[PDB]
Amino acid sequence: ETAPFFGFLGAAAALVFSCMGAAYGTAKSGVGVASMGVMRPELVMKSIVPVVMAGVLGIYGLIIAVIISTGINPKAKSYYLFDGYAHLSSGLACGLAGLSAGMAIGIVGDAGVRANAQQPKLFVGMILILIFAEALALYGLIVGIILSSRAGQ
Amino acid sequence: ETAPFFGFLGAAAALVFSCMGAAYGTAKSGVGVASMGVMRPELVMKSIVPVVMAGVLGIYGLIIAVIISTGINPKAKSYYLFDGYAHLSSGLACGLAGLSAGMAIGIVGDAGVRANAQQPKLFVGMILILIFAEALALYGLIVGIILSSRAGQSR
Amino acid sequence: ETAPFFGFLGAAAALVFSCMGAAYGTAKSGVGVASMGVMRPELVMKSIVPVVMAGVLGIYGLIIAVIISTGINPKAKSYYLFDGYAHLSSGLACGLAGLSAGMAIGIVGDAGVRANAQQPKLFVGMILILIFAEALALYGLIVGIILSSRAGQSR
Amino acid sequence: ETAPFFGFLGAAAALVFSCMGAAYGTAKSGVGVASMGVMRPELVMKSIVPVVMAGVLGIYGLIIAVIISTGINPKAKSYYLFDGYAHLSSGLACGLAGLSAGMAIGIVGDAGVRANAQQPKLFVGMILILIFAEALALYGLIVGIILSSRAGQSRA
Amino acid sequence: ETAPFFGFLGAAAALVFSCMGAAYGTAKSGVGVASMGVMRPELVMKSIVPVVMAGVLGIYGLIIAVIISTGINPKAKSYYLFDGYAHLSSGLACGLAGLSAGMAIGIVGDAGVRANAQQPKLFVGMILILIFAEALALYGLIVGIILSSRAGQ
Amino acid sequence: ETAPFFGFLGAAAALVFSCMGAAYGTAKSGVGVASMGVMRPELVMKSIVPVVMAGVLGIYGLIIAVIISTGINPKAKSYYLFDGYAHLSSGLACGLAGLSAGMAIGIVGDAGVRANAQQPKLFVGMILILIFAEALALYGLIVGIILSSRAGQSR
Amino acid sequence: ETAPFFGFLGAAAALVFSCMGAAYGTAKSGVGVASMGVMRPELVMKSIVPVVMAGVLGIYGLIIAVIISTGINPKAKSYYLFDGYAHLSSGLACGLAGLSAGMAIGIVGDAGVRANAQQPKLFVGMILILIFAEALALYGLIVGIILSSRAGQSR
Amino acid sequence: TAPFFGFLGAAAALVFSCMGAAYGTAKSGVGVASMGVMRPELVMKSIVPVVMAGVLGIYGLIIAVIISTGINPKAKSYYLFDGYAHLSSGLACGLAGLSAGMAIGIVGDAGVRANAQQPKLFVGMILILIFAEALALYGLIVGIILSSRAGQ
Amino acid sequence: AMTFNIHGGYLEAIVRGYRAGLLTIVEKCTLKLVDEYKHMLPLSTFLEYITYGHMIDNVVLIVTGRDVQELLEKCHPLGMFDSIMRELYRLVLVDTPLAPYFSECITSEDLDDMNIEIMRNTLYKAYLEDFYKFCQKLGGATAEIMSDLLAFEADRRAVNITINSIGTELTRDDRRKLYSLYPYGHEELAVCEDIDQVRGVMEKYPPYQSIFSKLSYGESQMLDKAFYEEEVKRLCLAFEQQFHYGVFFAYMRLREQEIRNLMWISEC
Amino acid sequence: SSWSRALVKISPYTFSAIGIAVAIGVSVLGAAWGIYITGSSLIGAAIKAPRITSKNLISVIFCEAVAIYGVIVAIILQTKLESVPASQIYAPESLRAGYAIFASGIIVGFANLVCGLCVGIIGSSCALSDAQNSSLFVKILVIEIFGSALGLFGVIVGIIMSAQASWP
Amino acid sequence: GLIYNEFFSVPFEIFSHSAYACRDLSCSEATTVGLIKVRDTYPFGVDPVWHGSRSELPFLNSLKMKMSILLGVAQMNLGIILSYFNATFFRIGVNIWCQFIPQIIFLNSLFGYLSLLIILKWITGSQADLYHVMIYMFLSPTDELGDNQLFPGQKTAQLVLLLLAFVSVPWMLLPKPFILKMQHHQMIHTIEFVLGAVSNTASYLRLWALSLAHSELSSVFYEKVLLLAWGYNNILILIVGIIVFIFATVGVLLVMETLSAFLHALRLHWVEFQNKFYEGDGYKFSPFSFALLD
Repeated sequence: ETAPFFGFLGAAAALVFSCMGAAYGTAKSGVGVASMGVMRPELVMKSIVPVVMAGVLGIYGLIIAVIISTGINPKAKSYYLFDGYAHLSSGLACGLAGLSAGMAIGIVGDAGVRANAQQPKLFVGMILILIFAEALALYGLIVGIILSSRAGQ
Repeated sequence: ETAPFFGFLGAAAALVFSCMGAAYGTAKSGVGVASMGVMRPELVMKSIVPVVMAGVLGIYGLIIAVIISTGINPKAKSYYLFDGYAHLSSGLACGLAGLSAGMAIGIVGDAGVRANAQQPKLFVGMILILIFAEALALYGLIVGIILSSRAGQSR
Repeated sequence: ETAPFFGFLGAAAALVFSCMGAAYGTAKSGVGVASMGVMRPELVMKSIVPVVMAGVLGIYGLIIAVIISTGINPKAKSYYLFDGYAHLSSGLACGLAGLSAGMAIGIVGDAGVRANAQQPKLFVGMILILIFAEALALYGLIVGIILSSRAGQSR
Repeated sequence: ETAPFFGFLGAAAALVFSCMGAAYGTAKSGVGVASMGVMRPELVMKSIVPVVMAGVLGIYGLIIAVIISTGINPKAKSYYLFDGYAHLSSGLACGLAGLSAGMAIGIVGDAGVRANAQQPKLFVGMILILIFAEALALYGLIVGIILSSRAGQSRA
Repeated sequence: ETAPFFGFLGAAAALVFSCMGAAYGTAKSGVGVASMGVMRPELVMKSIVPVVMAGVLGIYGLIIAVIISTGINPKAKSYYLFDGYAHLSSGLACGLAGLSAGMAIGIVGDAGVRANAQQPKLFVGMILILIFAEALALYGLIVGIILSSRAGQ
Repeated sequence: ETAPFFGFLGAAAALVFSCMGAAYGTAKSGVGVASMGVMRPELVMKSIVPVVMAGVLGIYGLIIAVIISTGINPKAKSYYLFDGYAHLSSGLACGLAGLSAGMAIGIVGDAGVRANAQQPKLFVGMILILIFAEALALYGLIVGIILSSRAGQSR
Repeated sequence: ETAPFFGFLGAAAALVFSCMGAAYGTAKSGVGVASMGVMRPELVMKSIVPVVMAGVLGIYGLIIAVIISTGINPKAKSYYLFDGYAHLSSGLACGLAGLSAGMAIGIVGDAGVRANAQQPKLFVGMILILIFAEALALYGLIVGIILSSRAGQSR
Repeated sequence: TAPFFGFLGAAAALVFSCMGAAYGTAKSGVGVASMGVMRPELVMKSIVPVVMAGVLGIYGLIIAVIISTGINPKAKSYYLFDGYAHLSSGLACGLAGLSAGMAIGIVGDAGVRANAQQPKLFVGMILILIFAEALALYGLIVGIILSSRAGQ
Repeated sequence: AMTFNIHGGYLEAIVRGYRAGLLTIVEKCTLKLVDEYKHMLPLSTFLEYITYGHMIDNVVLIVTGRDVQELLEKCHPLGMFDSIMRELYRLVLVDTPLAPYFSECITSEDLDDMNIEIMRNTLYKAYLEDFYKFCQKLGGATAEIMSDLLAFEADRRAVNITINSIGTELTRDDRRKLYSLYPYGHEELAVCEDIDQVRGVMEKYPPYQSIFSKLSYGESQMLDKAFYEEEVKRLCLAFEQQFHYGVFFAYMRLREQEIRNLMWISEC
Repeated sequence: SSWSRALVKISPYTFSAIGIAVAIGVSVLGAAWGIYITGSSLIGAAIKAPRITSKNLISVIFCEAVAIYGVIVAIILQTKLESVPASQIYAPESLRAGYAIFASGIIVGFANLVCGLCVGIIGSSCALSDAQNSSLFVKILVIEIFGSALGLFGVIVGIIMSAQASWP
Repeated sequence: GLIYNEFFSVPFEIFSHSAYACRDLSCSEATTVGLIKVRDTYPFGVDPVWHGSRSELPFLNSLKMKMSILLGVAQMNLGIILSYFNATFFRIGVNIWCQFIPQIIFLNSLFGYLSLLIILKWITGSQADLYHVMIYMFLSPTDELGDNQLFPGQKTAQLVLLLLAFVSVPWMLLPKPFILKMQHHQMIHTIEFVLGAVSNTASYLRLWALSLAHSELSSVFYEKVLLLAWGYNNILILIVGIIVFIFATVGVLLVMETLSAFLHALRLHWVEFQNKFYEGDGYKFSPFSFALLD
């Protein structure tokens, strides 16, 4: 009965948490880029793309929200609490993973913006750190997809 | 019914909130005026205008409380849950508006005491902020009176 | 039924809030007068006005609470929940107004002690500020008295 | 029958939050005006724009509250469940929008008043920023007017 | 039946709050007295006036607690809720008044210790301030006694 | 049935709160003594008075707790809720009084230990202040004894 | 019945609070010991006594927990709600007393160790303070034992 | 039905124990790195206090294992007493481990600095830390005793 | 604890690396250290206070005039920043922590800041105000170091007053009224008119005991050198610099001490 | 009673799913926090000198191991799910399975968070220590590896608890 | 300790054989209507049966409280009496008759009702009073009632004592300033004396509390030792228990208890006994009798 409400709430949380995490990471990276621009403006665009990389987390959250929305329909089946609660849990897990990854990526980018300016040879290390951080987001997306798969009971 | 359990409580809370806001504003204004008078005793008498203007909140709150109290009378006519709920809402709105106006007037007067002490040219001009705050308080009181006028609308 | 609970709670809240406000005001006044007691002991004697005003506000709150308590005579007339709710609201309003007035008067006196120590010409302004602050307590007491009187209109 | 309580509470909350936002804006506006005083007393009159904006926000909040209160007609059109929840939601939305607009207007006006001394010709740009901020108040008033009757009179 | 569970609690709360206020005042009073005695041992004995007056609040609280305890006489009359609630409210009011008076007296004594140390000419003013503060405690005790007197239903 | 739970909880709370107050007082006195005795050996023993003055409160609390525990005897009298409520009230009063006395005694003892290096003429005043503060513990013990005595007379 | 769900909870809470207090004491004691021994390694051995004094509270709490655990045996007798409630009260009292004593002992020992190298008289002063503090822990343990023993009757 | 509390006890016992274990290991580790900046040889031996803190996790892990094994529903009827006892047993072990680790972290962090200053006091720091670490062992004893009360 | 990783970690690591790398040549080293400090731009307030430390002395020096134009030659950004004669003093009262207090305390301008002794008194008052402001920002272990530095400055000023400045109206009352455990127990140094009396006063603090020793060196100098030299000798404590704590002030002090040592080297 | 009955009548499937999701979420959050903590120090050291990038990467790998373990635990929990039949929606077996799943998830999440925080702090200290001296890197790495065992122990406990699932 | 009939936390053979004997109860439980019938009172100390009985706590607590009250009354009376001797020795003015007499009379009379009630309950065996109804009789400030009163004149005696106490308040404040004005600082004695009398009266219970705490600690130690000796009678276990008991006696019973008792006794002596004498000031005269050389 309330399973559709639980699923809708879970999808909303999955969208909102990922959006907030991506926004925080992007804001931190933008502040770092603005600080670094006055020193070596030639390198302002050399790290702007990893700064805006929070769009990846935003898109992942949007995809998770769309997937959660797709799976809820009375016509297909009168899904019970076992389905709505599962969808809500999958959405919440995906959103929390996205928010954590976004915050970590924002901090890492804030560090790397100054690090690359101080040492151009550290760009590869910063990229490696960013990829290691985004591994968590990839794992979270995989877990969310796996959890949402079983929700179609 | 249990109408005064909310209506009378709201009537009391209106005056309580209005008094609290007026007290905060008057305290800030008095601290500023004392500092200004210490700086110059000449401006102490002339700088009491914001302090007096902050007192309109108390009068408005007292009037609203009296109106709300007169609006509750089981002997004249039984008041339902709606009749008390509307009065409580009007009292809460009036009290919150009075508190906000009092805080704003207090901050404005605290700034204006120093502003007048420094530049006498802007002293009279600064009264626009106090006028705006008083207008906000009057608008809140009008809204509260409009809300309270629906006491007899029930049936 | 359970109306005496509400009435007693309201009276106790009124007394407690009035006492707390008076205590805060008196503490602020004493903190202010501590400096005047050494800088100019001749003017220190006249500096006890805010303490007297705070005591007056506390006395007014206590009087309102005593009136509210005296209004509860179960053996004379049964106390309906309406009367208890009205009395509790009146007590809460009186206590909140007294506490706010006491805090404002305490801050005003704390500022005015230094203000008068710097310049004796600020005594008139300090007195005016104190009177304006006490007006709020007077209005709160009047509202509480009106509410207490209206509390007996149920049937 | 308990819906009118929620409706009146929503109207009161709209008025209260609009007043709170207006006061929060006006406090910063007055602080900025006082700060700009003495340094440039000539521009005292030109600095009253944030005061006008705060007054406009308060007037809009009062108008929204009066519009909500105009729907308190229990003598006809039995309130049902919609007339309380819809009115409460509209009042809450209008009040929150007013509070946010007041905070933004106060911040922008204080910043402009403080910056009015440096590059005094930037008063037009400051007023433009203030208007772009205060447009949120009009948007919130429009939303409240839309919600004033969309879910209120369609209970049937 | 549940009236004593409120009356005894009210009496205990009255005693506890009076003791707490007395201790709060006495801490500041003793700190100021020790400071003054270190600075000027001559007036140390005469500076214990706020310290001594602090115990008056505790004495009044103990008296109110004794009166409340004597109020609960189940054998004399079946304790209805109308008496237990009134006793609890009276105790709460007395305790709150005592705590407020204790805080005010502590602040006043802390100021007055330094005031007298700088110049003993303000002893009269300090005593007057202390008396004005204790007037609140006296009013609270009177109100509590009056409220407790109404236990006759 | 549930009354003995309330009584045992009250006794336990009395003991625990008295222990906490005594511990706070003893810790404050110990910090003060450690600070003072580094300079002179006088504070080693001549100023160890608060160390036992604070433990006196803990002893009083333990005595009150033992009395309360001995008060309960289901095999001798089937305790109603009255006995449990009275025991809980007595325990709470005793524990709160013990905590307040412990805090006040600790603060005063720390101040006295700090002032020990000053003129020794203040030792008498410090002892008098400590005794006046500790009078609160005796007052609390008396209140608890009175409550325990009145506890068993339930109908 | 549901009495074990409270009795075992109280027994566990006793040990938990005792361990928390012992750890809080030991952390401060170790910090002070390291600070003292940084400059005077000779007195490090003499400064370790408060650590053991605080650790004794852990043994006391363990003994109280063992007694409480042995005091519950459904196979022996029907543990009514009174027995479980009394056991829980004893556990809570013992644990809270142990935690307070541990915190106080840790503060006092840290202060004494910091002052240990300043004067050799600290070796006696801190020992006396620690003994006076552990007296409170012993009193709490005795009270807990008495309550646990009294829990055995349950009519 | 009641077995929910019993299952929660085992999880709480490990969670609260590891919470204090990480805090103790973090403080101990930070001091070790500070000493290792200058004193090369002293840092290697000072890792024992960190190793001592990590042992507390093992003690909590074993306690959790026993609780899990005793929650067999199909073996014996897990009445409310068994669930209440297991939850109580876990609560003491988890709370005690958290406190015991916290003291070790505070003591260990100072100990690294003390050893780097005067190597003589290294024995004294170990003795105090060892005595403090006994509280976790004390908590382990209480956990076994409480868990053993699952007979009926 | 997690706030360090939340923010400020990279700056802390950079500062630690720069300090670990540390060990007209003196002028060049000072310029390099100042450039390293400037390029590093919560911790902002700490950096502002650290700069204001030497900025108080820089502003005091600039307050002259009287060959005032020579102050541009020593415009080291570490302490002589442009942002940090009553008419000019009021203008300079902004952008400095101790300036607003010195505006009232030194309102006599050159009258209370005479270049012979009263200028040193104004400098000491400004240093006391700056030390109070720095101690106000409590929350870290640097409070002990700041208190030790302020105590050393106050004790050195008191020793100088008792040695020869007593004739310059730097009496026992002036030992704390004008001459900037000391914040609570500085009264013991008001009567330390002799080197033996100075050692006896130092005996009141066992850590300060034996620090004076024979007092042939360190205490022999006037102004703020007597107990400040004790802090310089004991600066090995500052060399500890435990991690995850504010060490920017420690690094700045170490760089300043290294610059001073290089200057003292000079021609061997 | 009625409130107690309602509390006892809550659906266990919702609690089990909540715990399963929370385990993965907390593991991811702890791993990300530890990764950021290590990365700040690594970036600082690289700014000081890029010579120790290979040594620093070990801390990042160890931090990511916590996320890997959490993901594995989440996959196991997802495998542990069942069909949740309507008839046995309140059966004792279903309630026991849900409670066990929730407990295992909470334990795994808390242990992962603690291990991630400890590993992040250790790596942050170790990077600075290595920048101070490369000779101490071995001991710091050993200490970090020893501290990483908290996550492994938590995962083992969660796996042991996972055997309790018996949902029909 | 000999008076208390407790030796090393254990009773022993009193001068009599057995003060109280179980009324019948050859097989019946102790808790019964018959309970224990006393042949005669043991003169050397308390009844040996009472110490180890379940009812040990209430009877011992009541006896200790009564003894503490009586001892405090006696000490206060002695301190107040010393005032007249001090005034005569120093040939003080009429202030003794002006202030010392009311000061020594008011507190004496105020505590006299309680002391006499305690004695009468002890003497007349008025079990209708016990420890509690004595306070209950003392509780009522108003007249009338007196149903539980045991003194034949208590109905009028209480009113007379209340009137005397009320009248004594001004008599302790006026005459000394009156004599000072006639012959031409009382604020220090004013207010302070009234509260101080009650404070000193209350503080006497510290002795009873300390005695009860010492008894409880000794009982706990003895119980632990007995439990070790009975069930753990094995040689190693018995030796370990004996060592533990010795250590506990050295720590708590020997050191802590004695230190606390000494501190409490000194506090009581200064607080009350010294309050009515000494008066402070002065200095210790000492000649150059080679004191440093000595």
